[PDB]
Amino acid sequence: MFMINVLTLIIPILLAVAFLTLVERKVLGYMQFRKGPNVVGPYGLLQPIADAIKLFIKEPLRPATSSISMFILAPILALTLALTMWIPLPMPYPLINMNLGVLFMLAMSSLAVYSILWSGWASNSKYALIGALRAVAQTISYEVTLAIILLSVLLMNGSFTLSTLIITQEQVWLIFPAWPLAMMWFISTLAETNRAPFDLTEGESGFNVEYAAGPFALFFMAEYANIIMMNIFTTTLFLGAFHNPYMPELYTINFTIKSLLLSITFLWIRASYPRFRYDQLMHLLWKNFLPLTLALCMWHVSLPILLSSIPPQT
Amino acid sequence: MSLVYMNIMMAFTVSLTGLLMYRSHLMSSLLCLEGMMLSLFILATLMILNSHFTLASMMPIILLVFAACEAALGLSLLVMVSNTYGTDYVQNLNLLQC
Amino acid sequence: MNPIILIIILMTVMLGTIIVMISTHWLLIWIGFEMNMLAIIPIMMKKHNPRATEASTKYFLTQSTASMLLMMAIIINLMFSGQWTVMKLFNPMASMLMTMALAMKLGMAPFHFWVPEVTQGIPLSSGLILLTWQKLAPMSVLYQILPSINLDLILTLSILSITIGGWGGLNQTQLRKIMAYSSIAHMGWMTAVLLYNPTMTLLNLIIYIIMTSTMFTLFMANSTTTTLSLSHTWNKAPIMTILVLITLLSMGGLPPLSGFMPKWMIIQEMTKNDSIILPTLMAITALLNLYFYMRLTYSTALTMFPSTNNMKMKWQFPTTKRMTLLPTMTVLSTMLLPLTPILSILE
Amino acid sequence: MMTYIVFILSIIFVMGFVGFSSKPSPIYGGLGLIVSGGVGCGIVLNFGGSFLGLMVFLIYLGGMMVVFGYTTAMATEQYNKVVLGTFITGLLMEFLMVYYVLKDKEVEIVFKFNGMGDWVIYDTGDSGFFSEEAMGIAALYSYGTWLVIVTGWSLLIGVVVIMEITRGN
Amino acid sequence: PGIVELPSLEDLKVQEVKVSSSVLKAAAHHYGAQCDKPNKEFMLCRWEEKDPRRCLE
Amino acid sequence: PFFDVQKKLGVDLDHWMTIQSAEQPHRIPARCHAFEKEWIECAHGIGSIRAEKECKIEFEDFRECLLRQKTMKRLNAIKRQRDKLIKEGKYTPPPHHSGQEDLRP
Amino acid sequence: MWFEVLPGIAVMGVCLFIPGMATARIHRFSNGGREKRVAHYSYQWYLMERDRRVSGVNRYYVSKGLENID
Amino acid sequence: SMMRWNRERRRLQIEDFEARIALMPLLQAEKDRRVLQMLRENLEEEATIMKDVPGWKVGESVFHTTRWVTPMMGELYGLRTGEEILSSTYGFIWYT
Amino acid sequence: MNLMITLLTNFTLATLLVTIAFWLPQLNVYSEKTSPDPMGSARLPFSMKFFLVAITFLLFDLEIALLLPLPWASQTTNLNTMLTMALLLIFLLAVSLAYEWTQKGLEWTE
Amino acid sequence: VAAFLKNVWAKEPVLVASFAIAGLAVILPTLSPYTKYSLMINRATPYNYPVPLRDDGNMPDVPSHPQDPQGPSLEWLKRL
Ligand SMILES: CCCCCCCCCCCCCCCCCC(=O)OC[C@H](COP(=O)([O-])OCC[N+](C)(C)C)OC(=O)CCCCCCCCCCCCCCCCC
Ligand SMILES: CCCCCCCCCCCCCCCCCC(=O)OC[C@H](COP(=O)(O)OCCN)OC(=O)CCCCCCCCCCCCCCCCC
Ligand SMILES: CCCCCCCCCCCCCCCCCC(=O)OC[C@H](COP(=O)(O)OCCN)OC(=O)CCCCCCCCCCCCCCCCC
Ligand SMILES: CCCCCCCCCCCCCCCCCC(=O)OC[C@H](COP(=O)(O)OCCN)OC(=O)CCCCCCCCCCCCCCCCC
Ligand SMILES: CCCCCCCCCCCCCCCCCC(=O)OC[C@H](COP(=O)(O)OCCN)OC(=O)CCCCCCCCCCCCCCCCC
Ligand SMILES: CCCCCCCCCCCCCCCCCC(=O)OC[C@H](COP(=O)(O)OCCN)OC(=O)CCCCCCCCCCCCCCCCC
Ligand SMILES: CCCCCCCCCCC1=C(C)C(=O)C(OC)=C(OC)C1=O
Repeated sequence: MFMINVLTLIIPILLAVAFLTLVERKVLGYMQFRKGPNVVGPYGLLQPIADAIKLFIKEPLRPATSSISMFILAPILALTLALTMWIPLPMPYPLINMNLGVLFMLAMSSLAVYSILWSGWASNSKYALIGALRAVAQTISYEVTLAIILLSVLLMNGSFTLSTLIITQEQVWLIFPAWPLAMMWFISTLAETNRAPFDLTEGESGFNVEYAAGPFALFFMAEYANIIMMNIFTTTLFLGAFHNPYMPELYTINFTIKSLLLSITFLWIRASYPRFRYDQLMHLLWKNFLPLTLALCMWHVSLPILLSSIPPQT
Repeated sequence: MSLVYMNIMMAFTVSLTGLLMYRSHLMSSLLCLEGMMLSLFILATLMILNSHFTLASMMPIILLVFAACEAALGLSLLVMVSNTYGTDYVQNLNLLQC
Repeated sequence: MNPIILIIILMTVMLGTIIVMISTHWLLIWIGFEMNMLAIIPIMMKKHNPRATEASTKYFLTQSTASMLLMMAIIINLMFSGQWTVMKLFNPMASMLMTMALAMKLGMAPFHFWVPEVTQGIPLSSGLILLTWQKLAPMSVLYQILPSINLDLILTLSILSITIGGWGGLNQTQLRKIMAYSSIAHMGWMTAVLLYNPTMTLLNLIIYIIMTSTMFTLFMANSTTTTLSLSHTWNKAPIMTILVLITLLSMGGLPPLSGFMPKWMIIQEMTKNDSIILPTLMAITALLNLYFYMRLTYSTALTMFPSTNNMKMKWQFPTTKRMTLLPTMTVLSTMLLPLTPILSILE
Repeated sequence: MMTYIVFILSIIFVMGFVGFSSKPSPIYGGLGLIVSGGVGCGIVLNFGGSFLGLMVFLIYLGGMMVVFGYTTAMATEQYNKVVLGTFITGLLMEFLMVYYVLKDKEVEIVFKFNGMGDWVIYDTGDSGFFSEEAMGIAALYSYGTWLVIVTGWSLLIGVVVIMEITRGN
Repeated sequence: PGIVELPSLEDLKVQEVKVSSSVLKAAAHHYGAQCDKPNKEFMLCRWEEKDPRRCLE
Repeated sequence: PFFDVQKKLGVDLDHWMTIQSAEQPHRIPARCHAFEKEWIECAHGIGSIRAEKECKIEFEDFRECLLRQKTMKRLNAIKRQRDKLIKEGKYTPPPHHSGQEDLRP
Repeated sequence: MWFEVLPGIAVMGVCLFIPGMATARIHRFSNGGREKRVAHYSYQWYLMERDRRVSGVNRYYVSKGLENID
Repeated sequence: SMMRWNRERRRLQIEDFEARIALMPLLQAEKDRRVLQMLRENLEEEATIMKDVPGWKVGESVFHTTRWVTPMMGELYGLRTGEEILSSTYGFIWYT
Repeated sequence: MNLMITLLTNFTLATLLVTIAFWLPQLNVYSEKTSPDPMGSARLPFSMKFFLVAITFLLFDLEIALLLPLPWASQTTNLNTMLTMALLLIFLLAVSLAYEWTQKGLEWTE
Repeated sequence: VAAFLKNVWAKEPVLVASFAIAGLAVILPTLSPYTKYSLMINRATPYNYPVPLRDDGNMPDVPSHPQDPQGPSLEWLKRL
């Protein structure tokens, strides 16, 4: 019965990632004064299916790899981590209810740079390796503000428990006491997933260009699973919905609408801005987000003490 | 005593003898050094969690942090060696025989 | 280096050694050694040449291995004793691992193989820190765990250090390697009397630090790193030849000098414990140390090697180097033997 | 068999060390140390060290081995018998250890080790409404003042040290 | 050393409180109010004797 | 040189993590709190040389609490004899050691 | 016009609605019509194992009330 | 809003902790009778198993002290089934 | 236990999709390809700056590891000491960032 | 002291906000009247069992029952 619950988690993940590609092409279409796909299916609803079947019978690109083993391991690690980030998510009840789910997600997202690094070294292109090193340095840079912002928010929660974060936000959204943390958090999640305006793997080579159409599609769907997941996590973390315990589907509808709007906000940010130069988002992290993040971490340490608003441990 | 301590001590001795028998790379030496640290972390952790000695639960984190700073310093030394010879080969570090 | 950064880093070296000296918890012992190593690495890379990076790499690897063996000894002590007090150890395996780790930190033979390399690779001031200040923290830990140290191990390390530091310095012409093999022999002398009377261990450490600080200060004041450049000192500064003469005759332990003071006291404590063969063989082995000291005094003070012509330019310039405590350290390292019963202040 | 599970993880742990101690290449050795860190984390987690295991992931693996693999990928330009012989030597010594301590329920390499499953050494009570390990790590700010001072000072000095030695001036 | 002294299985027979934890938690404040005295006699005896065998009755 | 700065100045830098029987957060006892308290109160002040031979019983009880070597040896002996008698068929386990007894509370 | 993107958003929103609805109905099916017992702390697990022992059917969620006493 | 609600949450935490406190004597009495039940069963089966063994004191304490020692996990569940062992020794750790 | 089942299911589905993506188009018989990069064959030049930003990550990640028990440490009864040491750790992370600034460590990847 | 402040707020508003929020976090808990209640609430939270005292006969401040008047109260927490 638990295996049914695991499958009803992870097969809808793959379906939502499949149709997120359609939603991105359509929304980026209408924001660019054109249409998106509307020929292949009715309203383009068969475009992800057609594209999956196209990519899974395309010729293998057949690279000469420096390592065969890490070239196999990098998509496996990417998909495994992108599927295990979902299991503590309280929506309203997590699959795995763990006491330290926030730190679990921070750890499993910190492990996601090995897929980039191993795929960059497993290619024989030196320029692909340079791009992989830039992508890893970007991701580990923004993980610093992820961890410190996330700590500063959970100083209002009381624990690392993700389900407690719903109880924390029953009277007000947590974006009201922590909107500067929310906006630096949101741009840091935008820079974690290598999402525009932080997508330098498409700014003028990607780390995974030596993969065939199948494995590059697996990297791509792990990336969009990370995108939907971080939007759900940001929704749980700052926009926590009403939860009637006798009617859990009210919370499920509410966090689903908010997470969809936040994923469309990712789609709407990539339809609006040019890219950063690489040093410019390094400047954005180290010289702008990190001093404010340390200052607000001092503020959110000292603030529950000075107002007598320390959250409970349990 | 307990059976898991046998494996964690044997892991420390395996990472010891790897760290005490260099092949060519200094990076492989640093990896053996950090394997020694990791086995120390695991062994300290299993003792302190077993004994329910509460105040030493902050002890392995400390054992992590310093030693990882140590690892950082080691990486920096390797890079300086790599910025002299192009490789981190330990046979290039032989100028101090005379 | 920025002088502020130099001051903060040297205060951090001193802070690490003081944290080793004052702490009652083994984790803070390990932390003091980690802080000491981490802060002394930039002192060794002060001039930024490949020999300093090689020396700092070798120093890092040996001290890191000793720190891991130290933490394993600590963790086995926590196994077999359930506590953390910096005192005797409660397992002979943890005692052996801690004695090995401290022998690696001191560079006692057969873990001596980094000491003449690293001291050669680094400047004279950082070599002075490595051969004087870096002994204090492991000798403090050996001072506090001596109810658990194996006698056979500590005396094996002692005699192997004295013999290898005797034979190693006989083949050298570089002054820093001479001071390094002198270091190995003197650490053998300090650990040979540790389980018998550790006050004499502290006495030997203090007299050794004074004499080594005098010789490194003379080498810094004359800017000499080789034997053959030290032999140009009589034509540049004739008083420095007298000072290196009396200090090298002191370091060999010739009476009536003060460097005769420790080893004699060490023999004075090893014959009370019915060991006659061991301090006799130690004293006969120290004649090798005295032999290459006499080689340096023949090169520098008692003869006059030929100089060059450009020396005549250096006659027109006095030494502007801050020869810090050099008359004080020269007087203390030579004329202190009539005050030998002052050693009771170390009890 | 499932009562021995931590022991089983520890076997894999030792196997993982014979992965990188034999030193095939620093990148495969990095991978072996990553797998070793994951299974040693599982060993930690199965005694109740949830926070310490997530420190193994976030700080050892996701923090430090990232920098090891990152620095390693900037060296050892991309494309043995001693490695293979060392690996089979370590594996056969470890399986002889397993065979002895399972056939005898006791072994002595240096110390005497029981051969029962390591579930037997646990406590039979509850800790109430707290993890004891979580409260002992929370005591770093209330009881660990000197430890916080010396650790934060060593990290600040470590920043200064890396910036001094990586400059070359 | 010595032989451990355990009470018999007859000394451990008692009519159990066979209710679930929500029954106990829902009645918990009135249980602490009403059953104060034998509970605190038991827990004083339990922290003073440091032995459950001495605290059975 | 053990320059005892902590006792001189009266500060407490690291004595708190030193033993298991010290003041713990939320009064959490160690599993060998009583044995370690008895060994420390035995061996206090009399010096290590007398403490090795005069407090051997408390220290052996405390070490056998810490590592449980005699206890696990006894469990080895009982389980091995039980498995031998099951192999010989001269013993049968009771229902409460087979899981058919409807547990106590 | 712009509402042409709403079928894909509807499909993706149903696909995000499925996991939480599924785990809520599976938790109510597996735990006697109620929520899954959250045992983050060892006291909660102690109460839960006590419920499993006092139920008599080796199921923690089968609750026994005042009818189980005299 | 977080001030008012976290103060309410602290009061609710104190109410839960006092429910726990009011229940702890009953749970402690049941726990004592539980562990003495299990030790008496282990002692009786040790008595009926360890008869052939020469020089075996049944129920011999491995401690020199006569003080009560908290019963270890393998002392209680040593003679029982593997499912009861795993449920008592990794049940809370593996619980989701 | 349910966590290990879920990890095994996620890893097995990932390995199955990777096996399908590496072996479903291998069944075709397309054509053999002879096929004889911005840098041609020049060895990868080392960047000091990427290593410095990775080490700065590592050191700030250790300082983060120290900062992680604060939502538990706020529950203590020695709150003045706890608040002082929390502000001191975040201040030492800020001093590390300031020294990384002022010695031009955050330059050309600012 | 005022031209420099407007200068740095014109050039570097991120850093002015950073140092200002950090200064408030430093100085404001010492000026707050509610810092005392944080301590009082953390000591009012009963993690452990209230191990009772043996009645020697002369303890007028220790109650015999939870509903007795003497003992520590939490009226301040319910009211605030
Ligand atoms: C979670 C739900 C959503 C959250 C909100 C986010 C929605 C909006 C997103 C819009 C699209 C953004 C795309 C990427 C943008 C990247 C560029 C960018 O913005 O860079 C950040 C820019 C960078 O600025 P810059 O780089 O342009 O500025 C120049 C800087 N120098 C001089 C160094 C070159 O700003 C920041 O870094 C600010 C981050 C947020 C700060 C929040 C401060 C709150 C107020 C604090 C108090 C202030 C008063 C003082 C104290 C008073 C006390 C009483
Ligand atoms: C959680 C919800 C998830 C939902 C995911 C799916 C979203 C999109 C749903 C489908 C949208 C409509 C699909 C219509 C497909 C095209 C049908 C069609 O007209 O096909 C015509 C083609 C040729 O027809 P022919 O007879 O030759 O025409 C001449 C007539 N004189 O005939 C053919 O091509 C043959 C018939 C092909 C039919 C394909 C149907 C679509 C497959 C969809 C798969 C997913 C279904 C839903 C799964 C989840 C719910 C169970
Ligand atoms: C035993 C018998 C079966 C043997 C094995 C076959 C299995 C079933 C395969 C699907 C059905 C077979 C027929 C496939 C389509 C054939 C008809 C066709 O091509 O119709 C064309 C029609 C659109 O007309 P078009 O030519 O595009 O005109 C442009 C508009 N002016 O096209 C349409 O209207 C839409 C056609 C959609 C095709 C079907 C839907 C996609 C496939 C779904 C199942 C497989 C993938 C599942 C999900 C994968 C992961 C996302
Ligand atoms: C290259 C190799 C292959 C790469 C792809 C696959 C690996 C990478 C992706 C998967 C990562 C696995 C992570 C496993 C541990 C995660 C941490 C964890 O267990 O946290 C959850 C929870 C802690 O929370 P808490 O509620 O306190 O505990 C339960 C108490 N009621 O604790 C629990 O719930 C405890 C549950 C029991 C213990 C679980 C032990 C898991 C098995 C060992 C580690 C497996 C991974 C090894 C390899 C790592 C990556 C190389
Ligand atoms: C039980 C005992 C407990 C502990 C008691 C105390 C032990 C003290 C141990 C002393 C160790 C001294 C270590 C070396 C000094 C440290 C500072 C330093 O680095 O000084 C050298 C400094 C560098 O200047 P720089 O410009 O780099 O010189 C090279 C040329 N350009 O400047 C120079 O180069 C200037 C040249 C002269 C420097 C002389 C320094 C002598 C210091 C030692 C004095 C003797 C020991 C104290 C008295 C006995 C105590 C036991
Ligand atoms: C006391 C409370 C705790 C304080 C410590 C904790 C702070 C939390 C935030 C952490 C910040 C870490 C990094 C700080 C680095 C500061 C140095 C610096 O950045 O100097 C360079 C900068 C000019 O920038 P530049 O070098 O040109 O770089 C290119 C961008 N233009 O130069 C400048 O921009 C000048 C910066 C200094 C002036 C800032 C003034 C702000 C005043 C706010 C009101 C007072 C608040 C109370 C605190 C006292 C502040 C002095
Ligand atoms: C298990 C496989 C499920 C289906 C595959 C993922 C869903 C389809 C995505 C198709 C796709 C789109 C639209 C796409 O635009 C794109 O280019 C950026 C891809 O990467 C190569 C894609 O993979």
